[PDB]
Amino acid sequence: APRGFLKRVFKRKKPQLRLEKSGDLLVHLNCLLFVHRLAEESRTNACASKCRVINKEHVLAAAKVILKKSRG
Amino acid sequence: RQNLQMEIKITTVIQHVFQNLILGSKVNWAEDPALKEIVLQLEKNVDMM
Amino acid sequence: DQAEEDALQMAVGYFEKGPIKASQNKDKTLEKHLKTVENVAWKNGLASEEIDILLNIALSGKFGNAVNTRILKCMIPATVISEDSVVKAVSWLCVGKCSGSTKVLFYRWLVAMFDFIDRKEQINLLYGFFFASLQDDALCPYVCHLLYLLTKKENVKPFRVRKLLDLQAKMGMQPHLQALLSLYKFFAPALISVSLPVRKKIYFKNSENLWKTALLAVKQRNRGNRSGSFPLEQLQSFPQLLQNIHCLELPSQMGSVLNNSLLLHYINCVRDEPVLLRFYYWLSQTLQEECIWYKVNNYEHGKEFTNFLDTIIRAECFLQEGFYSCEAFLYKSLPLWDGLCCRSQFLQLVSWIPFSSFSEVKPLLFDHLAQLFFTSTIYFKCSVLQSLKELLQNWLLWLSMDIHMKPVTNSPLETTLGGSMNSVSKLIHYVGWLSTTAMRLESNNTFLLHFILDFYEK
Amino acid sequence: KTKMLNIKEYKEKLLSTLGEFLEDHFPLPDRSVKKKKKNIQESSVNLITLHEMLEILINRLFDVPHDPYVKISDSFWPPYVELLLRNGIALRHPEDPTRIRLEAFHQ
Amino acid sequence: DPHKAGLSHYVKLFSFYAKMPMERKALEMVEKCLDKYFQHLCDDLEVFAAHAGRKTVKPEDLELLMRRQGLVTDQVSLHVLVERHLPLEYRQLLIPCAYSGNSVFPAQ
Repeated sequence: APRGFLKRVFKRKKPQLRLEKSGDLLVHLNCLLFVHRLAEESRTNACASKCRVINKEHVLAAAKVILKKSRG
Repeated sequence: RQNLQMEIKITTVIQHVFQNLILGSKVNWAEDPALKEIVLQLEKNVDMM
Repeated sequence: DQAEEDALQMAVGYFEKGPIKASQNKDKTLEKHLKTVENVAWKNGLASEEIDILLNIALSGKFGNAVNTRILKCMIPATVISEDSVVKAVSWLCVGKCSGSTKVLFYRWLVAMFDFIDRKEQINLLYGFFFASLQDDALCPYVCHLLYLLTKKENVKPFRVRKLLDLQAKMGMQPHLQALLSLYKFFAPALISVSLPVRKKIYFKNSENLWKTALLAVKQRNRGNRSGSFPLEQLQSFPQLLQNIHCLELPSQMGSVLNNSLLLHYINCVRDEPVLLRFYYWLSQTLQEECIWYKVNNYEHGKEFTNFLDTIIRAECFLQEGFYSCEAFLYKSLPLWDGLCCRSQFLQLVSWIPFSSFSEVKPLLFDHLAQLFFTSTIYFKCSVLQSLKELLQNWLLWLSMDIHMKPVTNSPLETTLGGSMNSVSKLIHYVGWLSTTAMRLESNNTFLLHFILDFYEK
Repeated sequence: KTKMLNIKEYKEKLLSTLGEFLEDHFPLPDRSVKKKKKNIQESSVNLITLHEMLEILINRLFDVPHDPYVKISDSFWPPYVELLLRNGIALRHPEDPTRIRLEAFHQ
Repeated sequence: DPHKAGLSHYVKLFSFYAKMPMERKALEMVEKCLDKYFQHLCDDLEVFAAHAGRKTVKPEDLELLMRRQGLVTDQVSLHVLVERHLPLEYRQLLIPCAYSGNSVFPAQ
């Protein structure tokens, strides 16, 4: 996990919230599963439309489903 | 011979579980020489014994 | 050297008591005792009991990380190292008070000091703990070099096949994992169902680079009754075949019989039928496709064909019988041969043909020999009679002992020896007809007349 | 007949070694822990000894070889499961990670 | 930029998971997707921290976040995902393990 990089993300965006020891490993466990659910839907949208190269609309249709489940 | 071919498998499974039970326990086994003899005995298979 | 030894005796005796409380002189005293580790070991060396004290402290984590790594870099032993020091040092690593970079320098110490230990009994008995350090990914080239040097036949286990195929599927192709499976195919090929390439790789640290190891040891890569069969490749020299001749398996090809002289001893005493028919089926196809006049007249392939016929003429003389492929090739090449283009390798190929009847040889050999004998040069005319005097050697050598080795037939052998009487008396009277006719061709030259009387010496 | 009676004497030496190493080092776990300043909720199912946990796992695998799966219940403790999973002793089912089994080492 | 090089490790994880070569402006869509997901990660934690009345992130709100996204269910727990997707150094510090004397090195 880039533990030095995740302290730079959490302080520049919201400079009032603190993180304890090994709390960023579950942030990295979230981000390993977020890209893996993004790449699964992008593989699903490419094989259903019979196009091998993943276009920008295959990422954008995956951005309307996977990011919708992230809010709560 | 069927009892031998099942007890060699039982001896192999228990001697390969028990060495990882020694390793996962984090116990200094070098101070006991009889337990050191058990740890040096656990490598030997049914052809050596 | 005694004052350097007595400074070491107060340094090892300070380290075995651990850190001494109520004393804030640890920045000066034990730093000076860390400086006594190098200048004894870089000049003189240490005894075997001085290695055993300092290795147990540096793997337990008493003085920190920066002190214990500087001990492991600069130790040079002068005597043998006991295996009981190797047994206890695993058990201090089983406590769990050790760091990551300290385990690197402990594993690099066992690589470089492997040849100075002659007790490899209890080190091989710790192989189950040596396999179980593969869960750490940062130590993974350092573990697998220790797994290479400590593997026996009983250490190759099928679940250890199964874990390393799972590590091949997760983190891919690495040269420390492919070289560990290359020894496992060198020891037990039946336990692995995944075949490996056989390409030229150095596989490890090799090729005598011990000065390059010591320059990179300062600060580099330290931070993260048997009725079965015997295998043919284990015959290295002469007495390995003398102990095992009654159990010898069959190879994957018959072209390796001519390569090894130890396999030429196996042909001398085995009179089995399908081991001679498969050798007939290979070498008849070798002489037919890779001959001279079937090619596009390459001088380099004719040199390799000359080098292949030098293997045949030493194999026919070591066996003392000619091969059944070789006399079948001369049945088809003597109408197709003119008299040159490796003449000396072709006239020695006719010299070691075994005995047959006289009426079978003369339409296939002696008609096509006499078409070239009276018409070529006199160096060919002398080389025919040098070939036929060696043909009169090996035919009369077989007939001299064929009487001795046959008590089986209860019939008298005077019809068989009388049938062999006119086969060889018409042999000498044909070459004697070749000798008195070629004298008239050259009109009494003495250079042919020396080799006619050498034929009647036989 | 002698060497099959010899390896049973190596078995009863090792099961006495298994009975004495786990008793002196891995005691009975108490469910009345972390009771300072909080009130964490546990069930009334009592935890057992890890030597009694491994006695079930060698009786599940070796008696019926076609079903080694053991359901994780309230009688088990999850660091006792993690000690069997870190060293590679036990393995979970990949379609459902609630059933553990004793992985045999012969293939 | 260090924000660009720190997100480029997850660009190479995105090329590894899809197993296809990806266009450069398509990877700029992913770096804008991870910029707004990390903004929504900080927005979901401040709802979870103001519900308890604190400004320091505790791991039980991280346990609650995967239960609402479907990553942790009644059959797949949080300890399944650590032992299969993270190495041995991260498995030691997160999951409690049992040792001699009933001692736990991540003691709670």
